[PDB]
Amino acid sequence: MREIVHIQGGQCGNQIGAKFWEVVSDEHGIDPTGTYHGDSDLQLERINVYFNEATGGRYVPRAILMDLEPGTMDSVRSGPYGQIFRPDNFVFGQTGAGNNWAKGHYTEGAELIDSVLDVVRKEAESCDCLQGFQVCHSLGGGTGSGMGTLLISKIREEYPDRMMLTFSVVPSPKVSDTVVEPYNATLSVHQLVENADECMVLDNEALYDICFRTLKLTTPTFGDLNHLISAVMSGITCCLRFPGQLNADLRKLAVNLIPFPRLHFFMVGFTPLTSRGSQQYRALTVPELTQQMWDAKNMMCAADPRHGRYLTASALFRGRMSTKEVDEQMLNVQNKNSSYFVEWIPNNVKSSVCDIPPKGLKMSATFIGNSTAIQEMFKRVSEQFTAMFRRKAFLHWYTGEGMDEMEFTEAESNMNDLVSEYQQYQ
Amino acid sequence: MREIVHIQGGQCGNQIGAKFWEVVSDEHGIDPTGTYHGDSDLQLERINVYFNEATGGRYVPRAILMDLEPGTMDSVRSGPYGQIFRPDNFVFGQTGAGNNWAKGHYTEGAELIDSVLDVVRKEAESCDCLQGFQVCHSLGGGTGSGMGTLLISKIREEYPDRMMLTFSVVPSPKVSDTVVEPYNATLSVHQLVENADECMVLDNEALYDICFRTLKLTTPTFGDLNHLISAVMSGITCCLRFPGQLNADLRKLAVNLIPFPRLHFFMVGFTPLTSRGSQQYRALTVPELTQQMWDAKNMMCAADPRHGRYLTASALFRGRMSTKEVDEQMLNVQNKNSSYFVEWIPNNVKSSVCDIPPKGLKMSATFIGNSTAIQEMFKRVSEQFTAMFRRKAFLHWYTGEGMDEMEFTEAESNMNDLVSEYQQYQ
Amino acid sequence: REVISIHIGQAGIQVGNACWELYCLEHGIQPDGQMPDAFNTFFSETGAGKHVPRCIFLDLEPTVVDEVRTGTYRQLFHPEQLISGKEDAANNFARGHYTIGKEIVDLALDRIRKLADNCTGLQGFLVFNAVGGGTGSGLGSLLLERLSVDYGKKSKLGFTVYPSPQVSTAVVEPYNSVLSTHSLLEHTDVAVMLDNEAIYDICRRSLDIERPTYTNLNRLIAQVISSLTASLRFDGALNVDITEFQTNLVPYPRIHFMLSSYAPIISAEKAYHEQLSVAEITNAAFEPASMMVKCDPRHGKYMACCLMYRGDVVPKDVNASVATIKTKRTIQFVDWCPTGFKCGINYQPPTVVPGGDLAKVQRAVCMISNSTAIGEIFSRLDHKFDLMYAKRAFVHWYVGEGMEEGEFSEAREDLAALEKDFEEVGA
Amino acid sequence: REVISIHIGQAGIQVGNACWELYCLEHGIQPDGQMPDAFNTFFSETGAGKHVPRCIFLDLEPTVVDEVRTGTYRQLFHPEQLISGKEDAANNFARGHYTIGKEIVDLALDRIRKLADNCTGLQGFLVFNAVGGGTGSGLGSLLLERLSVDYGKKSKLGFTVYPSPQVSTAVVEPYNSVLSTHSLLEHTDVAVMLDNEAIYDICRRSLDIERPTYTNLNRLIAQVISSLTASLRFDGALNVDITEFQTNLVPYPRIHFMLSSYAPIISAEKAYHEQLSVAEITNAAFEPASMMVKCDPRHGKYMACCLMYRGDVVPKDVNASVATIKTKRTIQFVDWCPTGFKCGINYQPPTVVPGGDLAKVQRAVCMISNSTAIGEIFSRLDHKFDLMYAKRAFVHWYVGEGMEEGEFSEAREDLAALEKDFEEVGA
Amino acid sequence: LGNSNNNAFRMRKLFKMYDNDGSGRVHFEDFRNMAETFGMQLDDDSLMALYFVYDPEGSGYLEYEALVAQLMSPSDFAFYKGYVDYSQDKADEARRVELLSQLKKKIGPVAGDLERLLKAFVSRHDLVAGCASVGVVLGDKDFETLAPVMTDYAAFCAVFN
Amino acid sequence: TGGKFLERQKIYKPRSEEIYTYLDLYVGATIEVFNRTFELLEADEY
Ligand SMILES: Nc1nc2c(ncn2[C@@H]2O[C@H](COP(=O)(O)OP(=O)(O)OP(=O)(O)O)[C@@H](O)[C@H]2O)c(=O)[nH]1
Ligand SMILES: Nc1nc2c(ncn2[C@@H]2O[C@H](COP(=O)(O)OP(=O)(O)OP(=O)(O)O)[C@@H](O)[C@H]2O)c(=O)[nH]1
Ligand SMILES: Nc1nc2c(ncn2[C@@H]2O[C@H](COP(=O)(O)OP(=O)(O)O)[C@@H](O)[C@H]2O)c(=O)[nH]1
Ligand SMILES: Nc1nc2c(ncn2[C@@H]2O[C@H](COP(=O)(O)OP(=O)(O)O)[C@@H](O)[C@H]2O)c(=O)[nH]1
Ligand SMILES: [Mg+2]
Ligand SMILES: [Mg+2]
Repeated sequence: MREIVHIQGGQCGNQIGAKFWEVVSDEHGIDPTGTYHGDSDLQLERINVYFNEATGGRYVPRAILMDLEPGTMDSVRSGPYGQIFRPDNFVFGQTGAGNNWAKGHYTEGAELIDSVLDVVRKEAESCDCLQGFQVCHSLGGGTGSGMGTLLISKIREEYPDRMMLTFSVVPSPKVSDTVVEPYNATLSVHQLVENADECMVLDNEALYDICFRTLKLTTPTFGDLNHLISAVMSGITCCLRFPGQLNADLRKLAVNLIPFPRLHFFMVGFTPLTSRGSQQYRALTVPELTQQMWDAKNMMCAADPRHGRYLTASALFRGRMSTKEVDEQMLNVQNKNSSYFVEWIPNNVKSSVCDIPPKGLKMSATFIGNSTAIQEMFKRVSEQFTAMFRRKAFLHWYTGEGMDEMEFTEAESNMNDLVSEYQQYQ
Repeated sequence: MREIVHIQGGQCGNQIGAKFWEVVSDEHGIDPTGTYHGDSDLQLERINVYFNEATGGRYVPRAILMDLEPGTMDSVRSGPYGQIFRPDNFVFGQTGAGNNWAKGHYTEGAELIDSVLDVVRKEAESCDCLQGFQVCHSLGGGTGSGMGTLLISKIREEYPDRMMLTFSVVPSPKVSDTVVEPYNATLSVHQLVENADECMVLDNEALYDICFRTLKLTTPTFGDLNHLISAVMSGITCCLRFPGQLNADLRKLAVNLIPFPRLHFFMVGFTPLTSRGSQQYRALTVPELTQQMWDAKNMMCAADPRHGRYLTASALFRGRMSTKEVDEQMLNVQNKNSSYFVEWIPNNVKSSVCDIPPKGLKMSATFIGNSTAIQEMFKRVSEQFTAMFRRKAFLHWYTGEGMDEMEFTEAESNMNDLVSEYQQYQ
Repeated sequence: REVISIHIGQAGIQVGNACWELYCLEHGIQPDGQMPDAFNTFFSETGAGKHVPRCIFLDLEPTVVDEVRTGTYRQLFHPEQLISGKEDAANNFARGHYTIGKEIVDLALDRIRKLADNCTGLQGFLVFNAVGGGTGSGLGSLLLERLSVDYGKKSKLGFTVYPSPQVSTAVVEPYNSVLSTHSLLEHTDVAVMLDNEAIYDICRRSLDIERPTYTNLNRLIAQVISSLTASLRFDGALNVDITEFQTNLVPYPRIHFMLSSYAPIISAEKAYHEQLSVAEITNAAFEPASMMVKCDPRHGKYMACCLMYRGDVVPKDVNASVATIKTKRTIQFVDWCPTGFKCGINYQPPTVVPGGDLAKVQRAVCMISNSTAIGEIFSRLDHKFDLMYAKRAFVHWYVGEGMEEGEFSEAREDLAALEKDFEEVGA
Repeated sequence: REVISIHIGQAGIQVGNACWELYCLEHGIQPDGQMPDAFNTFFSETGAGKHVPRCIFLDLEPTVVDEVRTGTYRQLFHPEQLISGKEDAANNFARGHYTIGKEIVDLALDRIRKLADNCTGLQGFLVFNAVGGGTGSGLGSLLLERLSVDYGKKSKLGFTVYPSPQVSTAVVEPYNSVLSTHSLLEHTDVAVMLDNEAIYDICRRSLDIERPTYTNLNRLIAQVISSLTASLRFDGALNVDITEFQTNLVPYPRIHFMLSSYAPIISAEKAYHEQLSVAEITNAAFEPASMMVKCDPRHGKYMACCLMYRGDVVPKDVNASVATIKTKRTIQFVDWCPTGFKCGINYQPPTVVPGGDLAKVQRAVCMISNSTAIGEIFSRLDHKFDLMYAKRAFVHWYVGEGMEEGEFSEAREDLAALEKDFEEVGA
Repeated sequence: LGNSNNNAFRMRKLFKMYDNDGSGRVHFEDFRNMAETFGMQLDDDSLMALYFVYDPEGSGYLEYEALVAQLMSPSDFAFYKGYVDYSQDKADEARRVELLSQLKKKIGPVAGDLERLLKAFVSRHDLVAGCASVGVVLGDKDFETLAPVMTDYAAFCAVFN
Repeated sequence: TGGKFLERQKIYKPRSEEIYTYLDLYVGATIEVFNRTFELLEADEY
C-alpha cells in the first residue's frame, strides 16, 4: 500500500544496493531466480512495498540504477541476485564524469537526467500511493553525487509531497580516497540542505573502527561494510514490511526527529554487533542491547556524541520484546547521562518495536540519534575547503566547464550558517 | 541481589584470580565449559553474585583482568576455566611497565585507565545493587601495584559508597624477588591508606613457612600458594553465597574490625591445613580448628602477633557446626591469653557460621585479625626505603618520568604516622 | 438498550481487540460468530445463527487492521466495518484533523449512521483513543465534532490514554495532547483518563510480571470497560447505565475527567494467598497502588466517585465500608459535596480469559473518581508544552500542513484557563 | 481475639520459624496450609481449607528470607508478607535507623496496616528482635517509632535478645544495645529479656546437650512464647490476657525489663528418673539454674512476678506453694509491694515437637519476673560501653553514616539516669 | 555426644551395648525404651511408621544398622560400627573395581559390534586384533585387569553388556 | 574471526586420576580434555 522506489548512484551506491537487495530478498525468501521459496505467509503480504509481481509470482525489485561506467554494471550482474532486476531500469551513460561534480551536474546529467526521470516517472506511476523514495550514494565522487544531486532536485520540484531518504557516505581525512573530496562534499551538501527531506550520514572510518573492535575481522572487504549498512537500511524499513506492537513509518520518524527544517542529518548505530567468538559469552536482553546501542564507538560517523549534545534520539527494535522494559531503559539512559541531552525538549527518545527479527538473530535494534556533534565533521571538511579555496587549487577543471566562484561562496556560506546554527542550538 | 565484581592486577593478580575462579566455579558446580552440572539447588540461588547468565545457563564470571604482558594473558587462558571468560573483559595493554611504579601510575595509566574504567563501568551498571568490588594485586610488580593503585583511586572518586576489598602481597626481605620492592610498596600503601576500604596483607614467606611446617610439601610451586589464598578468598565471600545460622557480610566484617579509619590492614589465617600423612590422625572438632587458627605459625603475614596486641579479630566458619561450642571456644581463647588482647575493647571477637562446608571437607574456618603486630613489617619496610632514599639509589628512573621528591617525602611521612598510630594503639 | 464502540488509533484497535474478545467469551460466542438477549447491547443477530459487533475500527495505516483481518476473528468482525486509510497522519494533529480527515471521516460518519439506524434504543457511543498519537487525536477530534453536531444530546464516552510524564513513547505528544484537549474540552460528554505508568506499576507490583507487553495492559483495560458496562449487560441488585454519569460525575460542564481504578488486581497464586472480602478492596481502590493514572490523590481532593461492584456482594458491607471511609480522614473530600459516592452491583463476576494473567476472583470493584490530581497533571503537561513551544520547536510541520500560531496560543491560554478553573474549584 | 507477630532481624525470623512450626503442629495444620476456631488468634481462614499466619518476617539480608520461602513452609507463609531489603544494615544501628530504614519502614507499616485491617479484635503486636545486630536494632527502632505514632496505645510485646557479658558474637554489640535501648525505653510497652548463655546453661544442665545449635534454643524460646500465648490460643481455669502485663509487671512506665523463666526443662530420660509434681517445679522456676538471662537473682530484689501454668493444674497446691515461698526467706521482695504475684492456669499441656528435647510434660511453668538484677546487667553493659567509648572506637562508622556524638553522649547519660532510677527503686 | 574421647561409648549405649546377642534385630517395645532413654520421646503411632518403612513384614524386629546411619554423621558412624577395614588389600580391590568400571565405560558403547566381529572370527591375540579393529585399544595391562573376568568370547561380551 | 587454546601440562582423565598417554593418540580417536572432547582428524607425516 505504501511504496518505496530505490535509486542507486555510482559504484559505491550500486554495490551497496546490490547487497541491500540481496539481504532483503533473503528476508522475504525470494531466490535469485525471482520465485518464492519462503515458508511463512507473513513474508507475502508486504512485498509490494519493494516489488512488482511481473509474470505469475515473479517479483522484480522496484529499483533504478544510474552510473557512468560499464564496469559497475558488470559487477552488478556478476554476483548472485544480480539478474533479478529489469533491464529497462538499467539506465546508464557511456562516457563518465570521473570524480568531477561539475561534469556530473552540468554536462553528462544534461542528457542523462531526462531519461532517468522518465524511468523513475514510469516506476512511480506504476504504483498507487507513494510513501517515499530512497537514494543511495556518496559525497566524495562526482558521478554518484552530482547526478544524484540533480536527480534529487528534479524529483523535489516534481513531487514535493512525498518522503525521501538519502544515504550518503562522507569522506574523512583519516579515510581520504580522492583529492577533491571537499569540492565535492561541500557542493553536494549545499544541495542537500535545500532539497532532501533527510539524510543519513555514513563514514568508512567508523566502519573500519567497528570491524576492528566489535567485529574483529582480519580482512574487512567492501562486502562486509556494505553488509553492515544494508542491515541498517533493512532495519529502518522493517516497520513498513512487518507489523509491530508500536509502528513507526518513515514519515512518523522524520516528523519526530527533525525539530527545525534545516536539521536533518543523523548519525546511525546498529546492534547487536559482536565478534563470532564473543557471540557465545553474551546474553540477549534489552539493557545488553541498549548499552551497545548508546556506545559512542558504535556510531557510524566520526563525530563523538559526548563531544556535543543530543537533540533527539530514536530506537527501532526487532523481535518480540517487552515494551515496559523498553521505556524504562530509555528513561534510565536519559536520566543517568542527562548532560548529553538537550535541555528545552523533555523525553528526547522515540522508541518503536516490531515483532519480526532479522533472519539469523533473535533480537536487533537500530539507533538513529540527532545530535549536534555533526558540526565537527562539517567544520572538519570546510576548513579543508577553505584551505584549497584560499589560493584556488584544482579549480580550473570546474571553472573551465561552466561553474564559477559564487557557487563556492554560496556553498561555504551555507555551510557556515549551518554550523553556526548547530553551535546556536548546542 | 548483592553484587561483587572482580578485578585482577598484574601477573600474580591474574594467576591468583585464575585459581580463585577455579575454586568458586567448582564450588557452584559449573564446569570449565560454562554449564551447570551440580545437584544441590542451593548452588543456583547465589551465582548472580559472581556470574551473569549468557546463553542457556552460560555463566560468565563478573571479572576484569588487567595486565601489560601477553604471556600473562596466555597463562590465563591456560588452565581449567580459562575459556569461561568473555574476551571483551580481557582488557589489556601492549607496552609493559616492568616493576616500575611510575610507569604503572603516570605513563601507561594515561592510556589504559580509560579502557578499564569503561569496562568496569559496563560491568558495574550491568547489575543493579553492587555490594562491593574486589581487587587482587601485588605490591612488588609495577602494573599490579601501580595501575591497580590508579584504578582504586579512580573508582573511589567515582563510586565511594560501595564496599571495596583489596588483597595485596607485600614483598619480604627473606622472600625477595626484585630490588625496587620498597620504592613500590611504600608508594602503594601511601595510596592505600586513604583510598582502600580495607586490605588483607599477605606474604609468600608465611606461605612457604606454612607449607613446609603444616603441608610439608617438598616442591610448593606457585600453584598451591594460589590454592591457599583462594581458600582465603572463598572463605571471606562464602557467607554471602550461602545461608547460615548467623551470617555476616563484607560491610559488617568491616564495621566490626575497623575501630579507626586508618587502621585497615589485616592478617589472615585459614584452617584446617594438614598434610595428608597427618590428615588421618586428627580429630574434627571446634577446638581442633581453634588451636590451629589462633596458632601464630598459621598467619599469612610476616608479623608475630604475640609480639603485640590483638586489637580485634573475627572468624568465619563453614559447615554444620554448633553455636554454643563456637562462642564458648571464642570466650576461652579470649580469656586464657588475656595479655594479647587490647584492654579498652572487651569482646574482641566477631564470629559467623555458614552451614555449607567447602567441597572435599567437613568443617573449616578462616581468620581475620586486626592487630598491631603489622607495624613490625611496615617499620621493616620503611627502614629499607630510607636506606635507599637517603643516597638516591635507582631514583633517576622515577624522577626522569614525572615523579618528584615530595612524593617520596609524603610516602615516608604517611608511613611514619601510621606506624606511630599503630604504636600508639599498641 | 444499545451502545456503539468505535476505535480511533493504533492503540484503539488493539484495545478493542481485547474488549470484543472478552465480550464474546463472556457471552459464550465462538469466534466463528454464532452461539452453540444480553448480547443485544453489543451484538445484532445478523441473519440468524450469527452475531455482529456494534463496532467500528478505523485507522490510516493498513498493517494493524488487516492483521485483524487475517487474525482469528475474521468472521466475527465483519469485513466492511474495518475502515482503513492509505497513509498515516504520523503523529501530526494537523495532518490528522485537516489533511486526511476530510476524506475518511465522511465514510466513518455514514457508516455509523446506518449502524445507528440498525440500532433502536441508542444509549450512546464510546470512543477509544490515545491523545499521544496523530490519528487518535486529529481525525478523532474531527469525528467527535461532527458527531456532536449530529447528535449532541447522546452520551459519548471518551476513554483516552494519556502519555505518562516520565514514560514517553513519542516526542510531539505534548503538542498533540494540547490540541486534542482543546476539542475534547467541549465535544465529549464523559471522558475517562488512563495513563500507562500506573498500569506499569500495577503489573510490576500486583501482577508481578517482570517483562510485560501491551497485551496484558489491554487485557486489564478491557476488563475495566467490561466492568463498566456489565451494569447494562446483566441485571444486578443495583445497576446504572451510561446516562447517569453526567448527573453524578460531572459537576461542571468543562471538568469531565475521571480517574479510574480497579480492584482486586490479583494473580493466580495470590488468590490462594488472600481471603477476598469487600473492605480491603474498598480501601485498595483508593490508594495509588491500584489506580490507572500516575498521580497522587493525597495531593488531590476528591469531588465525585463511582463504585461498580461485580460478583457476590451484599449492600450491608459496602455501606459499612463507605461509612468507615467517610469517618476516616486519610482522604479529604471537597467542601461542596456532602455525599460524594455512588455505588453499584451486578451479579455476574468478571470471568477469566485463556492465557490471561488473572485468577478466578469472587468479586471485583471498579472505581471511577474525580480529583484535582488531574489539575496537577494538566500543569505538568502544560509546562513541558511551554518548554518546547518557547523556541518554536517542531512547529514548522504543522504550519507546513496549513495550521498557524493562533490555535497554539489559544489552546495554551485555554488550558491556562483550565488551570485557573481547577485552582478555583479546589478551594 | 487476634494478635499478630512481626520479627525483626536475623534472629527473630528464625524464632518465628520455630514458633509457627510449633503453632501449626499445635493446631494440627499441615505445612501445606490446611488441616486434613482456636487458630483464629494467629491464623485467618482464607478461602476454604487454608489458614495464613498473621505474621511479618522482615530482614535486610534476603538469603535467610528466601530460605524460609524455599523451606518446608512454602505455602503456609504466603509469599508477600516476608518483606526483605537488598543489603544489610550490617550490625550498624545508624545504617539500620536511617540508611535503609527510610525505604523499608514505609512498606512495612503499610503492610501491617492492611494486616490489621484484616484483623478485627486486635489486642496488640509483639516483636521478636535481638538488640545486638544492626537490622534488628536500627529499623526495628524506626519501625517501633512509626508504629508508636501509628497506634501508640496498643501493646507491643518486645521479646529482645541481649548480648551476654562474657559470651559474645559481635564486637560493636554494646553500642548497638545502648542505642537500641535509647529508643527501646520509650517505644516498647512490655519488653522481656532473653540472654543466650543462660539458655546454654539450661541446655547444658537440664537438657544434657553438650553440642547444641540455635534450633534447640529457638525451640525452647518458642515454647516460652506458646506458653505465654496459650491464654489467648485457649481457655483455662484462670485466664489472663495481654493487657494485664502493663497493670501488674510495670509499676513505673520506664522500668519494663522482664526476665523469663521456664520449668520444667526436663529431658525424656529425666521424665522417668523423676516423678513429677508441682512444688519442685515452683522451686525450680526461681533459681538461676533455670532462668533465661545470665544473672544472679540472689543479689537483687524482685519487683513483680507472673506465673503461667499449662497442663493438669489445681490452684490449691499452687496457692499453698506460693504461701511457702512467701514465708521462705531465701528470696527477698521489695518493700513497695506486699503481693508481687499473679498466676494463670491453662488446661492444655504444652505439646512436644518432632524430635524435641523436652518430653510430654503433665505440667509446665513459664515465669516472667522483674528485679534489680537487670539493673546490675545494664551497669555491666554501660561499663563495657564506656570502656570502648573513652577512646572513640567505631564512632567514625556512625558518623560516616551521618550521625554525630550527641546521640552517643545522650544515650550514655540516659542509661546513667537508668542506673540511678534502678538504684532508687531498689531501696 | 558433644566432645570427649569417650563419646563413642555413649553412642554404643544406643543399641550395641545393651543388645546381648544376635544380629541387628530389636523388638518394638525395646526400641521405644532405647529411644526414650536417649530423649527421642516417640509416640507409638509414629513409632509404627518407622517399622512400616524399615520392616515390610509382620516380624516386628528391626535392623538398626540401616536406621542409625542416617541418624549419624558418616564420619562418626564408624565409631558406632566399631569395625572398619582400612587394609591395603581392601584398597587394592577398590582399585580393581574402579579399573573394571572404567573399562566397562569404554567398551560399553561398542560392545554390540564386538559380538558380531568375534562371531565373524577365539584367541587372546585375536581378541587384540578384533578390539583394535572395532576401535578400543586393548593392552597388556588391560588383560591384567580382565584376567579375573574371563578364562569365552560370548560371556566376555555378555559381562561387558 | 578466531591462538593458544590449552597451555602445556598433563591431562588427567575425566573421573579417574589417570593421564592420557601416547597409547591413546590415533586418527579417528577422541580424547576428553576438561569436559571437552576432541577428535584427532589428521596426523602429521612425522
Ligand atoms: N494502553 C496502550 N497504549 C498504547 C498501545 N499502543 C500505543 N499506545 C499509546 O498510543 C500512543 C501513540 O499513538 P498510537 O496508538 O501508537 O498510534 P496512532 O494513534 O495511530 O497515532 P500515529 O502513530 O500518528 O499513527 C502512545 O503514546 C502510547 O501511549 C497499547 O498497546 N496499549
Ligand atoms: N537466641 C538467639 N539469638 C540469636 C540467634 N541468632 C542470632 N542471635 C543473636 O542476634 C545477634 C545479632 O543479630 P542477628 O539477628 O544475628 O542479625 P541482625 O539482627 O539481622 O543484624 P545484622 O547482622 O546487622 O543483619 C547476635 O549477637 C546473637 O546473639 C538465634 O538463633 N537465637
Ligand atoms: N560503503 C562503500 N563505500 C565505498 C565503496 N567503494 C568506494 N567507496 C567510497 O566512495 C568514495 C569514492 O567515490 P566514487 O566511487 O568515485 O563514487 P562513484 O564513482 O560515483 O561511484 C571513496 O572515498 C570510498 O570511501 C564501497 O564498496 N562501499
Ligand atoms: N603468591 C604469589 N605471588 C607471586 C606470584 N607471582 C609473582 N608473585 C610475587 O609478586 C611479585 C612480583 O610481581 P609481578 O609479577 O612483577 O607483578 P606484575 O609485574 O604487576 O605483573 C614478587 O614478589 C613475587 O613474589 C604468584 O603466582 N603467587
Ligand atoms: Mg499510530
Ligand atoms: Mg543480621
